[PDB]
Amino acid sequence: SDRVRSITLGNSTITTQECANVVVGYGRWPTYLRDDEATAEDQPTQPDVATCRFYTLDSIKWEKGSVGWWWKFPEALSDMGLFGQNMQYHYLGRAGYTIHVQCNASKFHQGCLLVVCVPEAEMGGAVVGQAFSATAMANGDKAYEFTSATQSDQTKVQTAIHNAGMGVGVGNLTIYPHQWINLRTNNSATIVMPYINSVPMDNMFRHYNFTLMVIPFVKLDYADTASTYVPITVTVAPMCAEYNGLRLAQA
Amino acid sequence: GLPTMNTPGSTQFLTSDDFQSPCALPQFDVTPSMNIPGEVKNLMEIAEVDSVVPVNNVQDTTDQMEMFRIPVTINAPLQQQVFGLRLQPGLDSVFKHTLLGEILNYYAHWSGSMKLTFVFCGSAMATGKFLIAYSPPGANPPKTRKDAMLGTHIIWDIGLQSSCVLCVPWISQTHYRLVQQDEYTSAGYVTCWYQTGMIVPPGTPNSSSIMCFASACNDFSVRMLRDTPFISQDNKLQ
Amino acid sequence: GLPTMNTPGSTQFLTSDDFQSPCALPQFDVTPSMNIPGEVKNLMEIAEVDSVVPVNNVQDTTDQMEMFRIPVTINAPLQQQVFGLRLQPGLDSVFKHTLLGEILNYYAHWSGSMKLTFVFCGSAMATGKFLIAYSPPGANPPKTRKDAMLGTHIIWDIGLQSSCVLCVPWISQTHYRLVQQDEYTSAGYVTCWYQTGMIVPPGTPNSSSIMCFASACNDFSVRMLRDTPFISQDNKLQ
Amino acid sequence: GLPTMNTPGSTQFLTSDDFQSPCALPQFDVTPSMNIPGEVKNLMEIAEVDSVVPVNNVQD
Amino acid sequence: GAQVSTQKTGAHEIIHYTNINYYKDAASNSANRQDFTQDPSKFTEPVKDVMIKSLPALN
Amino acid sequence: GAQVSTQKTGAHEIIHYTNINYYKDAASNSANRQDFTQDPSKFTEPVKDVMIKSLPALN
Amino acid sequence: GAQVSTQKTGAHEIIHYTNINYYKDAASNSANRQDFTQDPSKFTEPVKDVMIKSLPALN
Amino acid sequence: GDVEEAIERAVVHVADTMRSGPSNSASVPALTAVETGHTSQVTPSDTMQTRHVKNYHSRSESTVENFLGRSACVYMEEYKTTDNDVNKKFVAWPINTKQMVQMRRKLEMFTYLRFDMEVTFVITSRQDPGTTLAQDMPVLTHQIMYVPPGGPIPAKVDDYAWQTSTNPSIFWTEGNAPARMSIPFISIGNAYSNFYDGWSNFDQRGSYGYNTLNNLGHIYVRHVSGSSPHPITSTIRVYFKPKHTRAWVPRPPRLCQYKKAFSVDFTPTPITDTRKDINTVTT
Amino acid sequence: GDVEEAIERAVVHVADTMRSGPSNSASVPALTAVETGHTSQVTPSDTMQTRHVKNYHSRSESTVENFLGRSACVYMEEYKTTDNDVNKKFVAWPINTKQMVQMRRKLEMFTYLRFDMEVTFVITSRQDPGTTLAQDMPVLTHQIMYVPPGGPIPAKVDDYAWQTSTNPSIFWTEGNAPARMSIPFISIGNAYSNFYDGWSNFDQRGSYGYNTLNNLGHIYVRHVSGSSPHPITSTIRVYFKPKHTRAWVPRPPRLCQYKKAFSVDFTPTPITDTRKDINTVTT
Amino acid sequence: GDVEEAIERAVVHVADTMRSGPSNSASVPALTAVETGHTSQVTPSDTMQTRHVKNYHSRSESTVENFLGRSACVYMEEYKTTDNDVNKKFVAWPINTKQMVQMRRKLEMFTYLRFDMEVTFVITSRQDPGTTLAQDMPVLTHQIMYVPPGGPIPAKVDDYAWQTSTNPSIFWTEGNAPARMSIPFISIGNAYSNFYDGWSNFDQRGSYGYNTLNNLGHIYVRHVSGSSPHPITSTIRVYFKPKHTRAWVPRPPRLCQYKKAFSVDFTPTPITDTRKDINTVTT
Ligand SMILES: COc1ccc(CNc2ccc(CN3CCN(C)CC3)cc2)cc1
Ligand SMILES: COc1ccc(CNc2ccc(CN3CCN(C)CC3)cc2)cc1
Ligand SMILES: COc1ccc(CNc2ccc(CN3CCN(C)CC3)cc2)cc1
Ligand SMILES: CCCCCCCCCCCCCC(=O)O
Ligand SMILES: CCCCCCCCCCCCCC(=O)O
Ligand SMILES: CCCCCCCCCCCCCC(=O)O
Repeated sequence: SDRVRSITLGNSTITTQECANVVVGYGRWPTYLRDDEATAEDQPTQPDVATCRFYTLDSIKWEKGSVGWWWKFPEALSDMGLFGQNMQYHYLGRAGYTIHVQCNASKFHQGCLLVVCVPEAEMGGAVVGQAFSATAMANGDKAYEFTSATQSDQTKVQTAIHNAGMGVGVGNLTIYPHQWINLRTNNSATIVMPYINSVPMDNMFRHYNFTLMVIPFVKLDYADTASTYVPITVTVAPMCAEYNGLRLAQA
Repeated sequence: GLPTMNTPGSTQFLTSDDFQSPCALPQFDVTPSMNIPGEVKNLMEIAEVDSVVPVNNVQDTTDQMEMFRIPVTINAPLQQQVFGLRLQPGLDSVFKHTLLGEILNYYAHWSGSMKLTFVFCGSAMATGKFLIAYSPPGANPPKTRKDAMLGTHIIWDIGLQSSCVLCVPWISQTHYRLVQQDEYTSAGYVTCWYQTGMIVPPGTPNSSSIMCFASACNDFSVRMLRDTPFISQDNKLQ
Repeated sequence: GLPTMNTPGSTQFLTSDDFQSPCALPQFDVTPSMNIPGEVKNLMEIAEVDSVVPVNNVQDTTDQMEMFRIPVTINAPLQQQVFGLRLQPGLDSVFKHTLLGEILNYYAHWSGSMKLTFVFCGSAMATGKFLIAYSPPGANPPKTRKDAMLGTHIIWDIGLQSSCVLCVPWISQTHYRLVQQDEYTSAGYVTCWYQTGMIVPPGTPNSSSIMCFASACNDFSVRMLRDTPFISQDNKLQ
Repeated sequence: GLPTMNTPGSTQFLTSDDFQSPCALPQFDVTPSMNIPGEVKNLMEIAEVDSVVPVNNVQD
Repeated sequence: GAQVSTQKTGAHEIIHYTNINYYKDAASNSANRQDFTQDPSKFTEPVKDVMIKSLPALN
Repeated sequence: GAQVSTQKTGAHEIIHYTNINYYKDAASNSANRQDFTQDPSKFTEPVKDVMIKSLPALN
Repeated sequence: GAQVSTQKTGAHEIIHYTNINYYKDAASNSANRQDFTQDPSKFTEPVKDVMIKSLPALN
Repeated sequence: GDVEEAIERAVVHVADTMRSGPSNSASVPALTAVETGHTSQVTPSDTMQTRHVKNYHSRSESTVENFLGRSACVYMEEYKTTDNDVNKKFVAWPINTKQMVQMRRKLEMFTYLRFDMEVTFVITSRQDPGTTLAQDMPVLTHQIMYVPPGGPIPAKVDDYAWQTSTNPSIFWTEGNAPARMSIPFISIGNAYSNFYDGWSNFDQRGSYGYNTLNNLGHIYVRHVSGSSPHPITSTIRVYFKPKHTRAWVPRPPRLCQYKKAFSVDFTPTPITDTRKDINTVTT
Repeated sequence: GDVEEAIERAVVHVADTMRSGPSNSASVPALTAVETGHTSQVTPSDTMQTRHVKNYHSRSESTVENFLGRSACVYMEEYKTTDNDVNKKFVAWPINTKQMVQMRRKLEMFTYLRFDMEVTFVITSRQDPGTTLAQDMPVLTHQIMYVPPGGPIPAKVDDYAWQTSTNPSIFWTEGNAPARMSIPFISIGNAYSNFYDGWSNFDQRGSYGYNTLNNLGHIYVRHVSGSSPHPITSTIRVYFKPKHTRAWVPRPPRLCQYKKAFSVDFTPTPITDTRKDINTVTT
Repeated sequence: GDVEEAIERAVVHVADTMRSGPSNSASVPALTAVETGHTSQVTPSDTMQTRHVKNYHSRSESTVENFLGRSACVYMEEYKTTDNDVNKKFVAWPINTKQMVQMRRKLEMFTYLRFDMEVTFVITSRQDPGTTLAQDMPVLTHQIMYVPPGGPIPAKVDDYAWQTSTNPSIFWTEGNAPARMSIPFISIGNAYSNFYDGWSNFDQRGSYGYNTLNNLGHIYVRHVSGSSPHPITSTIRVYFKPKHTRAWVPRPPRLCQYKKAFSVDFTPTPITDTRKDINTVTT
């Protein structure tokens, strides 16, 4: 059967028994930087198994009135194991990712989720002009919620769901690497993202490589059951990570 | 020197010309090239990707996300219409802003076939059959299923496979059609009807939703670039 | 004659063009060439020569020559800083007017590694050790030697060889950096600390000086000529 | 560049000239050709067909 | 130093044109608007395991 | 890349001219006003059975 | 009488250009801005005895 | 070759005349029957004695390529640099070939045409009369914009639509040679149709005639930024010149004068002029 | 060869349609699963009987090279030959592509771009209105100066900075063809970035967005020495034309109207227009 | 060949970086002695572990040919078509390169230079203000005359000396492209000298400095025959552009501002700007 999948990174394993295929970025698998594309001269460090492993990114509740959530990477892993330490101590970084989203429900539930990775998901403020701090869209592994109505608070991002916070039609996000979680058929989604940027390496604190979004297109529904909510969990594993430019910590 | 004479068109500035010109930064060393993932070489590659179609434009949608879902109910008359729409990918409000309509709106002519993909998002225990039909251009759109079934159609059975594809063939008198479609270049209608009806067991929701995806086939093509009418400004941005 | 049509750019005067033009003195006999010593063919050859860096800019220097010498003393706390500076070769006041900064100020982009050479000019009987470190860009410059030693550094032992070289590697996210450096293209800091302390025997001066030399490595390069902002006039010279 | 001198007739617009000019729609794909019946290549072909002559012009 | 290549078809169908470069910088050349290669698999088929159209998708 | 072809006769009768194409679109070429083939049978003799001029028409 | 030589690389990387001289004086030619030889030893290593980088300088 | 390829055409020349002598036979070349729809192919050699003649006449100038290969005016209009009425400071023409009578009649001798096009623009300016004309104005500049069907249309001389990013345009300065360009065959069908005997709606209703198939776009013109203290009027003329022409199904030339730009409507006209009687042959 | 080298490209053409007959089998091409992120590759041949068709349509005009290979306006401004305000006699523009909406939207369909540039300048002049306009003025001349980042900037029309010894410049006289030049790929990174989701400072503070990566320099313009007795106003328009283009990571076209030149800020907009009900199909 | 000869240059590229591992040995590349006048040739590979890097950067734009191969203004002056003062109707400039600061500093980075020259002239005209400006004047024409040292010099606008039989000249009409020409290496010595530490007389007396070696001639300019009823002022700008350059003996760039056109005189200047203390590293 092709509905079973198993993934082994480092000292951690993921098993799914009811799942769809695996989506691989833009057809490219993660890989190390070549000698003819590098620019930095000093030797890189490659922790390997110490950093390339699955980390569980806390959990959220799917209610009948949920609208959606987003996470920004690699900020979401900024304080997670030795990956966070290497991020703190190094000037430059580079790594691909494997994203696994778990959501399971009985055969009597219904609903559909869109899982999509958006590279360079620049967002606009709630009030045209003005400005917002780096806390309205990234504060660690905590998830940020979209809003059904137009946002009004000037201190946070425009969370109107139907625009995806980017001024574009929410229905066109299918162009990015994506997958669907339809409760009739599957309970997980797997995406492999290569490193995408305009430069060989970049500082992992200053720049958000990509944004993960989970959006319920068909809202959850059920009847006459004791289960009131459907938890959603996100797991991420860096791949082929390497760092450069050791200095004092913090960033 | 060499005798010459200038012809009409000298000293004109044509915005779509191809001529060599001097370089303002001689012997400039450009940065080495790097193979970033996801190179796109032709806009048809973008046009061939699926995108969700907002079919439910019922003029009283207080929630914008409700546009994407098509309602379905357990008890309905034996023959009933689920939805109906005009096949004007570049002009109809349904297809206007999709990932395909946006690309088409930059061009004047188009041709080729289209794919409509429908996905059932009900409970795993729900079941039903639907008839999806394409009616070529004519003086009257179908009013009943009896009429609809005379055209191109497919019977969709809902089961383990959640999706079915209606491939709209290219039936036309001309090689190309206008994006700003008029009566001369009409393209027809698409309608969906109940075939058997939706049946559910005890302990399940009484309503379900369907979604539609639109994309182009491998014989699709466009022509005659033009400016899109969707974007405009009144003053210089600052 | 031969039909032709003029394209945009005709009759323009572009200051960086390459075209042939008539000679105003036909058949002029130029003086024979002579091989004068010291021919220079590329400005990087000039940029690769060492020049004294005025590190001691303490805002109260009544004597200009005092800028070139870095003070050192016999008795100092166990860990103490000798000097600190930003690595902005084309913008920092320390490197602005050196033989390398002057060349860089004629260009907009630069890349490659750098050499900093330090020479001890104390008595022959004096001795000591110094730690010289380069800290790549970050949110905070080092405040103590414990912090400094986490970056690239070299331990310098003063002996018969009077000079030591700190080679600043090229660690950057982009192939090139702006000469008018901004926060996006920061380059880091350089600091020097006491490693053991300076010790002297009886009958020697209690203070000594160090000097710094700056030059480019063999992988250095520049790009995008521009006018230097260091020289200006208000009226025509006479 | 190459020395040249313009001769009489430069910048004139002669309605019966034959010169190349830039295309305003680069790389435009024309519709495929089809052999419609009854192609005419020379007006003498039309002139060689019979036609009724109105000889009886008697003013009344 | 002269390149000879075919020009796009037109009505009524020596379909050849000549080109010479005059400047020393490759940036001065004219647009290369005659390349027509394309491959949509990067966006339409980004899955790992190959899917056969005639076979059922999930199992 | 240069075509050489004869030019129409004139008074006093190297009757050769040279042509080169500069643009990448065939629509930019000059008029092809030197084709002189013609066939009036499509309009003068549209009948099915061949008619001999010397013979009587109807029977 | 025509020189053919390569032109500097550019984005997207017939990288050839043609040049002809029209005037009788060499001063009329265009700039020769494609020579890239250089040798810094005249200014960086003007010493008489060769110095080995790995060895100690003075003795 | 590689450098020089040699083409080879050929002169055709009309048919020669063959020597013919006295005849007495049962063959009757002169007698025929027009009822068959057949045009007789007799020659003078078949009805009288003739000498041998070698003709060198050619039908070069009668080809459709040469017949239609002449620039002809199709439209002219005027627009002013400054005025109170916004609509009078620019032009907006829906492209069609029925506006000017001569080229219209030349084209309508055929039912279907397929050709490339060469378009030339002639622009001239003049100062409007008034009580005070003393001014100094630099040379004017003009913009010609082509908008394929469905594109945005400018509503005023300084609208945003004039910033064409995809619509082709030409900027021309007075005193130079007229602007010119080439256009390929841009019809959706396999050939242009001068006539269309049909309707727009499937139930035989709506627009009728060739008006239904005219969807070629628009042309807009303006002064780029010229706005003189005193009004100045400019006129533009558009010339079309078919190239690489092919034609099908010839039809008789029109007899009645034209009266509408998008209809065949006409007034009945006599077949021809009259004369005193059927025998009158004098002037 | 040596004199003539022969290149060889090729027409591609879209896929043909193959003849298909009746079928009755276990294969189900029509049934699929969108949950995999896979777009179905079915063709009409797989769901109905079809005839053999040979297509000759090509996707030549849809390439990114042709899509982005059109000149589009990016900036216009006015400057006067003589005036009391010093700052109003010359222009100073920080180069960016976000000023004009149409080309901005065309570019922002991709995340990263790499191309050479072709820049064209269109300059026009007009006399300002006044109570006395009678003057005689020779032809004007203009200078366009490009200052890479960090270079000196002129503070007045007759400053010393205009004596460029290393900054490229163009001197243009009215009445001639528009000025033009070519520019190579001048980015420090391996590609231009239309979007930048990041900050300037390492502690996530300071400027945010693409404003951080815009360091392309400035453009200055002036009248060389023209100073008329009466004011004259000139307008300059800048046109950009990418060449040798490459693009990566397509993204959906923008839906909301633009409101800032250096920000993504917007106002929420409906997904699309409405209709009477889900079955309405009539006009 | 004969028709086509093929040249062959080559990209150079900067040195690559070689992989380096841990080391523990008696060799000390980092330790050196600057007293020898030797600049250390160490590389990062000699003091830390490095990866293999293949550089493709080139030093093409740093060559002296490209560094000095930009047109720079060297002189401007004004002359009027009609005036009461005879000396104010034409210009007379002794050629030198010390008038304009930027190109002067660019040149004085070397002691000796040898190059061909390309000279371009930019001329513009404007009407002088006055109580009555209404006139009609045809296009003006200008003459540029070059007089090698010792030749006759004109004393007025209509002198006989303007009838050059051997002095080269250019006649230029307004509205056309700027005038241009080429000049060979016209020095009596084997190279131009920017600096001359010596005297004119053999007993160390007289003129001192580079003023002694400046004997390049003069340039004169006038309106050919234009003499308007009302004054008109014209300005000429001269641009120099070295070609085929060779340089010897580099010297440090100047630090102090220039104060004389024919002397090195200066005012003492601080070495550089100051900061709070030797440890200050913040903004
Ligand atoms: C943009 O630069 C252009 C644009 C359009 C044209 C006109 N092109 C044109 C005009 C007329 C016909 C003949 N068709 C006959 C059937 N009738 C219904 C429509 C016209 C074909 C092409 C020129 C330049
Ligand atoms: C001097 O002659 C010139 C100078 C500059 C230009 C403009 N060159 C240019 C403009 C825009 C982009 C695209 N970049 C996208 C990311 N954004 C942050 C910056 C702009 C690239 C080059 C033209 C001619
Ligand atoms: C006639 O057309 C001309 C004439 C002269 C020139 C200027 N030629 C010129 C100018 C300067 C130097 C450099 N020399 C440096 C040492 N200094 C004492 C004298 C100037 C060389 C040649 C241009 C065109
Ligand atoms: C700066 C180059 C000017 C070239 C002028 C046009 C070409 C003249 C020579 C004829 C073509 C032969 C070219 C070649 O030998 O490769
Ligand atoms: C854009 C093409 C410009 C061609 C310029 C005129 C031809 C110069 C080369 C001489 C003719 C040889 C042409 C060939 O080799 O086919
Ligand atoms: C004063 C010289 C004018 C040259 C005109 C352009 C070249 C025309 C001939 C074609 C190129 C061949 C040159 C050659 O045979 O070396």
